[PDB]
Amino acid sequence: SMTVKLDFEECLKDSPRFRASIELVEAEVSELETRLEKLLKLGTGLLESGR
Amino acid sequence: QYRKELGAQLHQLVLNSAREKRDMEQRHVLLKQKELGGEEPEPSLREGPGGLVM
Amino acid sequence: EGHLFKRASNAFKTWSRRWFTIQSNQLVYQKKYKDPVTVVVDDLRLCTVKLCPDSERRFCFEVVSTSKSCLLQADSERLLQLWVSAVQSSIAS
Repeated sequence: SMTVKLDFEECLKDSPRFRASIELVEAEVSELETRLEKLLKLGTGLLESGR
Repeated sequence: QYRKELGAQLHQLVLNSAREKRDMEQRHVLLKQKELGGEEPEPSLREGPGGLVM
Repeated sequence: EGHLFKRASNAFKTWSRRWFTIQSNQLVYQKKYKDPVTVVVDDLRLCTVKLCPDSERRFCFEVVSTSKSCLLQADSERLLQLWVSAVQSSIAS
């Protein structure tokens, strides 16, 4: 996947390093939310199971 | 021991991120102030005329 | 005043050599010969200076200031210590 700390040089010249980093950060955001929201229903389920 | 050593590190990280993002907001500010430019950016050739990557 | 290596603002973050000046509690970089300069850190009295012993990269330092940071890389262990000491006297101004 893409490199960390994405700085302004690449952004303002419309580089392919930017062009691929923006491709991959959005796909990371869809994975992340799904796993957080799964971790959220599973931590819900854990309290229900504890209770 | 790990709860503390992870914790002391996370509070230095947050103060470090605060500062790094302060530093990044002010530089973000600066580009928009006076030096952003309106002309099209230039394709950058590399690997001389026989690879000529552009 | 002198040559240093820095990282670009492109998406790959590719390294590049520019000529840097420390003057009046400021660090600027020159963008062409005989043309206005651009500021790299707003003030040096508000900077800290990283001697980076656990980094992979060789002869590098990092200058971190309130509004702005910059990684930089020099050509010798002499030049690291001399650019780190110049910023460090500057941080005491």
